Amino acid sequence: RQVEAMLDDIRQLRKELLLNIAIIDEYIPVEHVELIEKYVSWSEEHGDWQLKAIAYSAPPAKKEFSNNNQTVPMYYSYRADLGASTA
Amino acid sequence: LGKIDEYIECFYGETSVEKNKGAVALYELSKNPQNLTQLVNNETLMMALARVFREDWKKHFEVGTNIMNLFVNISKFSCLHGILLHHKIGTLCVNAMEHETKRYDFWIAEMKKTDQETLRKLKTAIRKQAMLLAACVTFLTNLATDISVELKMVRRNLVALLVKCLQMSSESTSSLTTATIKFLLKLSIFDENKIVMEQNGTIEKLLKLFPIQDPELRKAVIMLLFNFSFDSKNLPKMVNGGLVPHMASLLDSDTKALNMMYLLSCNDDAKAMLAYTDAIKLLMKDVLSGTGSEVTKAVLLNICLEKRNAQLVCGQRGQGLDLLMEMSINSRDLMLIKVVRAISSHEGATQNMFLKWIETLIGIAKNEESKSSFGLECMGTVAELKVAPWAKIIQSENLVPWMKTQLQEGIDESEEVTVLRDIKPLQLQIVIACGTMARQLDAARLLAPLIDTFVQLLQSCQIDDEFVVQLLYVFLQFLKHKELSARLMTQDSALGAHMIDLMHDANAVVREVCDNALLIMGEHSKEWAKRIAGERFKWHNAQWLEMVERDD
Amino acid sequence: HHHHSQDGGAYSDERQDLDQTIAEVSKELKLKLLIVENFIPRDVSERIKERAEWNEDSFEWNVNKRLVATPGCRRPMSMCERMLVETAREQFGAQRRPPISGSGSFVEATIPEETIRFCGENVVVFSALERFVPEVTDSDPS
Repeated sequence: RQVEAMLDDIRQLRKELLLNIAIIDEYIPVEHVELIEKYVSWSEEHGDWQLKAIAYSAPPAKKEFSNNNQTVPMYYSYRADLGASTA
Repeated sequence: LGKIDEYIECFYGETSVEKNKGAVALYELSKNPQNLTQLVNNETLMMALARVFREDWKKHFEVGTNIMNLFVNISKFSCLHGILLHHKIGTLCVNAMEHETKRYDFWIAEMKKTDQETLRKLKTAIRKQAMLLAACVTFLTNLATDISVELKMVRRNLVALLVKCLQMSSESTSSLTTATIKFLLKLSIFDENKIVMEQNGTIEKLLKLFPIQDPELRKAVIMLLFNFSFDSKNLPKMVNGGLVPHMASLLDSDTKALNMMYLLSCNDDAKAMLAYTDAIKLLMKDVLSGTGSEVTKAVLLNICLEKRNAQLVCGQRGQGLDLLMEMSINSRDLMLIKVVRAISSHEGATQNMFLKWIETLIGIAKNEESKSSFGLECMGTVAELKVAPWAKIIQSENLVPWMKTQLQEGIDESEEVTVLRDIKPLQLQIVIACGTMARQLDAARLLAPLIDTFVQLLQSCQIDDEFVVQLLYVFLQFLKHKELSARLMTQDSALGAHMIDLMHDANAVVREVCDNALLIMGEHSKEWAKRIAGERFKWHNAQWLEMVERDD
Repeated sequence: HHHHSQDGGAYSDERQDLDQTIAEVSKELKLKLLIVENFIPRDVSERIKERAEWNEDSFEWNVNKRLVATPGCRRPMSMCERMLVETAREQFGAQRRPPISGSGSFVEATIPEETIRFCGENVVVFSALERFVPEVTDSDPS
């Protein structure tokens, strides 16, 4: 109980940091990380960094193919073929 | 004709039998058409007939059926319909059905709280009412030959009355069922009648009739369901309703049963249900015996899209399709080669059945509008297989020169004029066969001298996403082989630049296969992984890059 | 009694220097976490974190078919094929229906060439609805 939490915090934080560093090395390249490095500002009173963030629309729909070859009109109508309402 | 006034005076007698004796005599007189004009032109007769149908009918089903069948015999000829409509005869049947529906409901609610003798009395009354309503609806059906009077009757609540009459006789089928179903069949031609029909739940009431032994009711029900099944919604209602199993047995009996079974088999669940029916052997009976039909081969093509159906058609060892392919090749039947291609589309041990027909189908596909269609079907049958040796066939059949000749025909034309060519589908089948073939290393080394042709074709044909997808699938099958992997992964590869451009395409499948190749190209080359990651990051934070360039 | 090891780094055991190391690693973790958040999408981050294996002895992570088609059809059919099929279906929808009062008992149900050549399924196209015919005639006395 001498120094256990003080190194356990370092172990957990270094584990999370290695995970984040591994995923960012997996995704973003080596030049873009250097570009991001010079466009961020640390805050001592806020406790976080700051950058110019925004978003980070959508297609409506796609006319998918159909297999209903039965397109011949078939049903009739009293109100269209005979010109009279059914009420 | 010698005692017509005697029958009229019997109608004037206030006795139950004195009326019905003259009524049945008048009905047997109307049974012949010679004096039918003489009696329909008798004014005092039909007026008294309609009046006695109005008065003595509630308590007397013995006379209201005779005096209605007489009207049916009069309505058997259309030149007398004007003399019938000059009287209020048509309204009589509508009022009779409207009253007897509620009376049958009251009787069915009375049966649950009554003794035994009154129960038999109510049963006999329901039977006599069914005969009377059958005669009335048959008279209305014969009157409805004029669409004008049919619309005039539909103006009054009619389709609801017919659905009620169908629900009445839905249990104990009688002439009322056949007559009301024929009338609903005639009314289903129009849209408003179909809407009022299916709004009252007619499809389920029809599905709850099977099995039915009467051939006339069977044909009428299947034809009415045939009129119903041309809506997008009524087909699932019948498939989930169990219409398929008891209809599959009717394929050998009725004629409209096949017509309905095709429309059912257009749905996938109907194919899955027919997978466990005897009809799969019935179609193979009619196709192989030579007394086939276009609807039979069409439903057989729709059926073989299920794996169980293809396994059933294939037999146990190959003898099932060895006859079908022989009849397809010798008689040049395009429908049978379509069925064979649908059978070959399935993956599994069934493709070994096709191992004996590889060279023959390739030879048919090389030198063969119907001829080109048969060659396309054979090429698609050969392309679906992946268990074939391929390494042997690709050289024993000289596939490489022929594929290079076909793929190069139509090159350098701009897709605008040449993407609608007749040769285009065959090129797609050739690309699909090259992709299914290049997964083996020997076939890939044999197809190697075609990579430049694939690259030219990829830079050319771009308007259709599917051709690009199959070409990239062929390239992905090539990249996985270590012997030819580095051959395509040069630092300035045209395939790599094209995939980098296609990484941001509208189609999802094309970018899926594109990523499936890009993560292989970057696995064996660290620099390619850096270029791919740089392309991926410039398409998601490009707004930040633009805003920081505007800030500078 | 217990043995000993090295874990993953040689830090001091002071009450303040370890606090400074905690502050520094947390300050860097804030930046790395926000860079993971805003730039990398949820899909890629979830995939990499599910395909990552943390090491116990060492202090490191280790981050290690079927024919496809267009979004509509079952089998892969080309673009000219589907375009000809679509124009043929427009032609089928432009057909005139049979008259209400005419002899059209034969449903026939022909297979169009436009479907037998391109479509792999649903080739039969019906022409007209079934229509019941009443038994009536215009024949006077026989």
